[PDB]
Amino acid sequence: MRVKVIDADAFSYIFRTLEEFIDEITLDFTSDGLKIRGIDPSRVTFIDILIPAGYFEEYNVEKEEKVGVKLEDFTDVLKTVTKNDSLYLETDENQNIKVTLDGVYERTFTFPSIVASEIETPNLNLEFPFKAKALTVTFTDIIDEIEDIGGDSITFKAEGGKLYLSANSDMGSSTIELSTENGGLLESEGGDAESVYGLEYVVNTSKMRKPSDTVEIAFGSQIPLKLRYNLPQGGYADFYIAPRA
Amino acid sequence: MRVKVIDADAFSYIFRTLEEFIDEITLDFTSDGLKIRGIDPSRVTFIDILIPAGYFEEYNVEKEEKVGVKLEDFTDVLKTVTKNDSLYLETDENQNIKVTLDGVYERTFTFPSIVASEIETPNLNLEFPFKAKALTVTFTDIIDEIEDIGGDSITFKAEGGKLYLSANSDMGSSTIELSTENGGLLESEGGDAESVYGLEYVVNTSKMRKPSDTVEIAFGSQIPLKLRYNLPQGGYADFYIAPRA
Amino acid sequence: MIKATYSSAKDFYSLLSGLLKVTDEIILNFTEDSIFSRYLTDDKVLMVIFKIPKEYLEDYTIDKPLGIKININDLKKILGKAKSKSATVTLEETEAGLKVTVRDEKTGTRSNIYIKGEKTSIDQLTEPKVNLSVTFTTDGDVLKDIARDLSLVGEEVEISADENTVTLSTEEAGRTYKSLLKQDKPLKSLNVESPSKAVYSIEVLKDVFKVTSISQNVTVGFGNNIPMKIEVPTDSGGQLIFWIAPRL
Amino acid sequence: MIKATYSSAKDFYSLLSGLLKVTDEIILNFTEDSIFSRYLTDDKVLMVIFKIPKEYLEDYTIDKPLGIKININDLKKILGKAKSKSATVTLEETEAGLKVTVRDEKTGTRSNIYIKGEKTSIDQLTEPKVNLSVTFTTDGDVLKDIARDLSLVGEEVEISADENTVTLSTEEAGRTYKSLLKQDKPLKSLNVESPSKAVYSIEVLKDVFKVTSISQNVTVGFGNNIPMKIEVPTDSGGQLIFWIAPRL
Repeated sequence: MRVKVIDADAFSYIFRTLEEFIDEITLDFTSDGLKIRGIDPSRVTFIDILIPAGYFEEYNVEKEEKVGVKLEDFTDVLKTVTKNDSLYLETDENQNIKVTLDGVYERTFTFPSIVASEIETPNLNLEFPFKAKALTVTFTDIIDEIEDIGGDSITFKAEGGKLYLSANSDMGSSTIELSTENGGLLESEGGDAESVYGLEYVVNTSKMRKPSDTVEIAFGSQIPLKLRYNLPQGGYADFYIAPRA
Repeated sequence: MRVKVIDADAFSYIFRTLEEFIDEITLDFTSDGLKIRGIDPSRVTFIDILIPAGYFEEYNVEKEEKVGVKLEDFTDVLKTVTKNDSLYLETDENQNIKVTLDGVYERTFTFPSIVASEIETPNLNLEFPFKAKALTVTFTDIIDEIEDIGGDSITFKAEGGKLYLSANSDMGSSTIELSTENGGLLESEGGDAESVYGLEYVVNTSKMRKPSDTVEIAFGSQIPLKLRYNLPQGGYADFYIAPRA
Repeated sequence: MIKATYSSAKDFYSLLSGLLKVTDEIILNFTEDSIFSRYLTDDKVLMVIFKIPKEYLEDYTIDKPLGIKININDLKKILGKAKSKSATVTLEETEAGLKVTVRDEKTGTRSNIYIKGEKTSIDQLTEPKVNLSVTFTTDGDVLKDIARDLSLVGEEVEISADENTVTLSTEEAGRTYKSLLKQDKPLKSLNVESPSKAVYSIEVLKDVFKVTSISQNVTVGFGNNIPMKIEVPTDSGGQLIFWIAPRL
Repeated sequence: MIKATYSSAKDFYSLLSGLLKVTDEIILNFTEDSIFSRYLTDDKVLMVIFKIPKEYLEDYTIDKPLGIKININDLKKILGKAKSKSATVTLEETEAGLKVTVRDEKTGTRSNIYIKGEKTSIDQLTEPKVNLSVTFTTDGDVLKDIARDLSLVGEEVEISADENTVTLSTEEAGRTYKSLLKQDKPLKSLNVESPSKAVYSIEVLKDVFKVTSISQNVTVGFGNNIPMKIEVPTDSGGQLIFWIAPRL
């Protein structure tokens, strides 16, 4: 197929995020858009990404086409992108993936196609007691702040439509409040819930800061946390994180 | 007598400078103004200071009066002066010196009179081959810059009405040029000359930055260097420094 | 359990820093009328008092009076987390000791810490009961400057006051110091019931005056050969009190 | 004695930093037409040339041609003193070696240093004499970016050019790279006498391209299986030259 992205800089950070969880990804180009799906070795995090055709400046996909690529080699190329570079994604005759960056000069990188694993789909239409929406930049900064507290676990607690994120410390703990009242939340729904998730997994998604404008937070007691990082044109990058013991 | 200074902040730096050369000074209050004269232990530096009556807001001196004071105790008091403090100098019945600072509050320090040495006057009407004038702030900055070169000697060299200050370094040397052409000098007179003086003695006068507006440089080959730091109302602080071996 | 909320973490932390010779351990006393610490130096010359009247305590829940000995350092660690001046401190009693909480409505953040404390009998405020013939109010910056002055000369400080002037005098080996405090220069207020005079340790007085700089409304009172009282208030209500015994 | 003045200390220092594998010692050659250093790596693949044509030398006093071996570090120490871009370097011959002087008319300052040097016979510029079928000019920042590109993939770099396009290609374990340089994107100029192609060490090419970033007008020339020439000029006239031998 042939696909083109104008804001390659932002587009790259999606894969720089993925690289925190997986090593090999399977670009599933469908008529509806690019589907990317993966799971970290610990089976703690499940990722579901939809990048609609409308997101791309040029989307030419005749028949569904899957392309497996080593994420490290892919991101290494994507890291060489400027703020003015455009990006092309294409597959030649040998079914290889061709990444073409074009800005100051035109350059093309080619990667050999590899075997792509099949990712079984956990219950996506799952129901969450608590649902919220917030600015990605806001949520991210709050997470990067929780990380510096010095903990391995982060507690998500919803009470009266308000979300409290807390992480333990040598002395005690620190809790950051998010809600419609303090501007942390854009909207809040559902009842109350409390769970503890791995901090590293939550933090590792912060790289979605640039590509995503708003994020939707959903979870429950002893049920997976879902962070949906909204992308332009109806796109989204979903991260499911299993609760703690 | 009773004497008053409005800009005590600047007035103090004269004594902070002196403290670099001597330990005990003799305030010689005359009808014409305050005369202060001293010499460092190595007899390398001779100092001659005239602060005209006009410099002071209030100058009441009936008969000539000499007051010896330990400079360290005097400057320690003067260091406690703000930018709004006024200063009084007075002698009680016991012939003690009374320093009165007045700003936010009124405070008075008293020092016991001590024995004051007599300083023999070297040839003041001495004739210098080279004479120049420059902004004190300019000259000072240039000296503070020479100090950082890392030398114990500073070479004064006048050639074609231009002054060159140079100090040796581990590698080679560094020479800063001053003249009417580059703006370093305000005016230049006399022929040519070259001498080397102790760097510490020259640098130790830099504290005259605030009290003095312009400085006059005069010297010759194998003859003392005279730095005259001009003070308001015709005042001056003269420093004579003997040439090197 | 005992609950207490103070409207300022910054001020609470400023008062603790004022405690001279803390010993790294204090006994917080919780009473119906106020929370306070009462410290007295070994030489018995200086008494340090940290006090927060109930009037400035929000949601103050007091069952029975209690005194808890804690490590003042642990207490400072948590107060340091406060980033804004609008922060708030909440003290909660626990079986093991204290639970200090610092929350700021601005960024809607909180911070916990469980300080190991040893509870005990409550101490009482046994302050000198005497008529302060002379009182005046001044910014702490002035007292700190005078502290610097006294640092240069003096073994004892003689403070006196006539109708409308307060004088501080010292002598040492011929050298002499003498400052004059009048109203509006710098005294914000001066009240003299009668001409009074007293002498205090320059060493103690210095240490105290340096600390009063944390307030713009320091109140000093004294009389004929009676202890001197120094009040260091804060905008939030917290207050340091110093009693200095005279040289007789 | 030999005298020489260069209109820029900054540029002079930039050219020296470009010398790859300096050995901390160079042989400055003073001739009637130019001052230059000629270095050749042990593998004989890369030749590094520092050159300053007489056209860009002020007050150039040359009696007899001379080559002086000095420590390039000592030479850098004095050049580092230059604070402004309007600084000036003056090289003077002495019995012991060189006398480097850095003066700036702005602040009217000077700086001396007597570098111990061992003078010897003059070296000659024995550059490859061949027809460069293809030449183009580009900003060094582009070449440095392409260097970064080549860092990710490739063992050898095949560079070729048709009528109006220059291509660089590499392969490694299935991975592939291929960039296209056209005129005005980014090439400031491109001159093709005839379709040419050659292959060079990616390792050497990388190291060189990274250095060319010090110039906005880097000139690259090559031809069918002949050494590649890379010119790195400066505003002040100073110039680095690199010759890279091809893989045959």
